[PDB]
Parts: sequence; C-alpha cells; structure tokens
Amino acid sequence: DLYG
Amino acid sequence: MNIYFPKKEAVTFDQANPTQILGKLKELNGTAPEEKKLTEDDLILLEKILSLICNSSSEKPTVQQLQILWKAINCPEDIVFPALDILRLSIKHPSVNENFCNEKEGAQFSSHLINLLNPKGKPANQLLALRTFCNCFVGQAGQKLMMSQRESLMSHAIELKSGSNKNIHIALATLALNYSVCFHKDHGKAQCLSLISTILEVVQDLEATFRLLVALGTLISDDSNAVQLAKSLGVDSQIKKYSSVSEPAKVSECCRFILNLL
Amino acid sequence: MNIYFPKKEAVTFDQANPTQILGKLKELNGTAPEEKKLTEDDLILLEKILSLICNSSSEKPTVQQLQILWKAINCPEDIVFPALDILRLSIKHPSVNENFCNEKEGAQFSSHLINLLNPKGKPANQLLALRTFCNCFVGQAGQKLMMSQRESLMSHAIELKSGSNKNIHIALATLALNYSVCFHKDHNIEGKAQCLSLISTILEVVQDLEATFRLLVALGTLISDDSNAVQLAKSLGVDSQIKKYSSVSEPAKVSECCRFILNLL
Ligand SMILES: [Mg+2]
Repeated sequence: DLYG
Repeated sequence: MNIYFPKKEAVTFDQANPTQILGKLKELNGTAPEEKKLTEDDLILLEKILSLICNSSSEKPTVQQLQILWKAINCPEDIVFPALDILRLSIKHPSVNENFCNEKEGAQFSSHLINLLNPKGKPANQLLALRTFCNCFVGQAGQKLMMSQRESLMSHAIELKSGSNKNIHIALATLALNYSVCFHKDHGKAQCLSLISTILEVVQDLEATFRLLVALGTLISDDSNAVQLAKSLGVDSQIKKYSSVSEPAKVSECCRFILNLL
Repeated sequence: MNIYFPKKEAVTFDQANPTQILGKLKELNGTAPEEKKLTEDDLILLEKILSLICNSSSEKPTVQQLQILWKAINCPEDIVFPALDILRLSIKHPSVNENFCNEKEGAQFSSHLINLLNPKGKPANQLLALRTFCNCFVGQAGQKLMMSQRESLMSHAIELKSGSNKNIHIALATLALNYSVCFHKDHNIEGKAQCLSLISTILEVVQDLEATFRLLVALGTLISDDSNAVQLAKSLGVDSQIKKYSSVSEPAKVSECCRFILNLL
C-alpha cells in the first residue's frame, strides 16, 4: 500500500 | 517440532522493490524545504546502499553512506517513509546491523524509531519502523538491542494493536514472533506471553493471527517450565477458538499443535 | 553502479506454504498406483524435512529422510509436484544441496529433473523442476553441477519457450539470471554465448513483465565488464531486441534496467  | 514451530531464526521482511523506493524517495525529497532537502550527492549514496544490498555485493557499505542513511531517517515525518524502507532492507546486512545496533550507540537508533511508533504517527512510518525492528533480529547486535530495549518496544507495540491496519498488525505479530525466537533460544517468557496474548485478543487479520500462534508455539517449545506455566495459566482456553478456524488451514493446524503440548 | 545489475548471488524461490504442500502430497499419494504409494512412515519423514527447513533448524536432514525425498520425486508424474515443491525448498539447505548435487550423484539428479522439463509433460512439473534448478545455485555443489550440465540443461529449458505459462517464463528468466551470476564471476565464453541465446529466444516470446525484468537483469549481469559478451550480444541482435522495453511505463524497473543496458550495448 506504500507505493508509488 | 512440526512445520509451524519452534522457529529457530527471525522472520523477516525481505521484499525488495528498490526502483519504487528510490523513486518515491526522490519525489518526496523534492517537496522538502531547501534546508532539510537531501542533496544530489546524498541521494547517490542512498542509491549505492540499495545497489550493494540488492545485488548482494561483497563491497561493504561505507561510514559515509550510513551517516547519510541516518540523516535521511531523521527528515520531516511526512516524507521519511522511503528512507525507512531503505533502512528496513539494509538493517539485515551485518555492516549496517552492527553500525546501528551495537551496544554503545544502539540506544540512539531504537529511541529514534520508537518515536515514530507513536499512535498518532503516519501509518507508513509506524509500519516501516516495525518491519525494521523485525529485521534487525537477524544480527547479533540487533538481537542484543531488541532484548535490552524490550520494555519500551513492547509497550509501543501493544499500543498499535488498535484499529484494523492489517499490515501493521502483521508486523506486530512478527515482532512478537522474533522475540519468541530469542527466548526459545535461551534461559522473561511471561512478558513475551502477555505481549502475544494481548495482541492476539484484538487482531483480526489471519496472517497476524497465524504469526501470533507461531510465536506462542515457539515460546513454550522445549521448555518444560514454560509449557507448565502456559498450562497453569489456561492458555489452551484462550486459543481454543482458533482450532475451529477453517481458512487458512495453517491457523487451525498450528493451534492444534499448541493444544497438543498443553 | 545501478540497483539492477550485476547480481552477485543467485535469485531464489523462497516462498513456502508447507501446510498446502503437505496437504496436497498426502491427498495425491492416495490416488497413486499401489506399488508407487509412499508409506505412512515415508510421509512422516517428508514432514520432518519440511519442519527442519521451515523452522530454519541447525540440524541436518538425515540420509534416510533424503532417500525418501528421492523416492517421492520419482512417484508418478501426475502426482509428483508436491514432492518437487519440498525438494525446491530443501535444495537450498547446504546438506541437501551437497547430497543431491555432488560430483558422484549429481548427474543422476539433474537427468531426472531434466526429464521433467519435457514440454509434452505436466506444467507444474516443468515449473518446479526449473525453480529447483534455480535454487540449487545457492550451494557450491549445485553451482558446480549446473555448470557441468549447462549445455543439456539450457537446451532442454529453451524448448519450454512455446505454449508455456507466465510462471514458467519467470522461472526460465531466473535460470538464465542465475547462470549469468556464475559466468559474470568467471568468464566462460561458450557458456555466456548459450545464456545469451536463451535470453534472446525467450525475449522473442515473453510478454510477462517480471519475466522480462529478470531477463534484462540477466543480460546486464552477463555483459558487465566483458567485451566478448557484448560482442556476442550484438551478433544475436539483442541490442535492437531490447529497445521496445525503453517505453514501458509500469513497472518502471523494466525501462530503467533497459536504459542501463542500452548504455553498455
Ligand atoms: Mg511525531
């Protein structure tokens, strides 16, 4: 879910 | 011993996506005020760290690179997460583990990361700081530091059991599991048991649940005193409900092996 | 320097759900013809291997356990994939690596797995045999066996390029990658030539972007610091072949890796  | 536990080595976060990490790092750095912004030479040194780690080079990271990594993880909280991801990846490497987690200077490292575990923090920062702590157990220095700092880290972990962020919960469950590995290895367990139980009570993600059960099986394995403590306390009663869980199969199966010891 | 290549250690298949592997092994063992069925005791021993590997134990699998693993990967081709998966996980462990890949017995092991690459065979077997070969590069004995069996292994792997699934393309790409790591560290030109042939051939066919990425990493690893490998890459037209990858938006790692390679070609 971080990136990007 | 069965296919679930006791784990004899740390469970780690190894996924390597250096293009994405480096991309976001440059993008977010560009939003920093000029005083805080990492220079082009700083960014090249971080890229080099990633290269050494990702290519499995025999060339060791330099002091200069690790100093820049430290600076990078001290940047404003809104934009630190890519540098935290570089750290999460890098901290498994012996040179990096030793230079961040050694006896004399490790308290500075852990206190900084623990500051990022504040419940009002950015979830990306909380998640990556937790994953970094999970990863530092691979080294002897990281292991020593996690043990000497355990009161602080466990306290902060517990406070993140709230809500429903599955990734944070998985990282919490993995942190418990890596602690269990350490206690299994030696002879404390009572503290580790309260940690596992407190998180397990609240977490919904089945991967997190699984890793907590692996942590519990690991904690009591091959220690007659630990099994008896668990039996006396009635741990079997608190985990019985997982024995019926049908998917993933690993949850019920791991639970049935623990119940077999109790 | 770049974050893509040259890779200096093997790229491996590390993912493990022993619950599912054991589940399917036990399930399919029941369907086996009577003389080939693994016994209750054999199954206990296979579980013990998986336990040791999955828990990262400091204890070695027993020779008895390894004989049973050999027995298990010789079961009927239609039900052998769970046992191949145990082998795929186990072959990274130094004592397992040495016991299957050593100079005395290595050729028997590699020949059996090569047979499971036949494209007319079962795709789960093709995939797991390839992943197993990728994984045996982590150990000194596996590395040596892969180099000694190179001509045969790559020639048989090459034949999987047509009508194969993306997971097979990824494993083929990773096989070339792991060979590239070896040749980069020790320049063998005929080996590098065949590796470049494998890379070029799969690039002509490959559509999956992870497979594409691993082929680019392999190519970069091969041609690094080796003017002869560049020369051979040119003869095959690999330089013009990879130009389409410059315009790949997502994932960015494909075009980025390609741009570093085009700088050397
Ligand atoms: Mg704050």
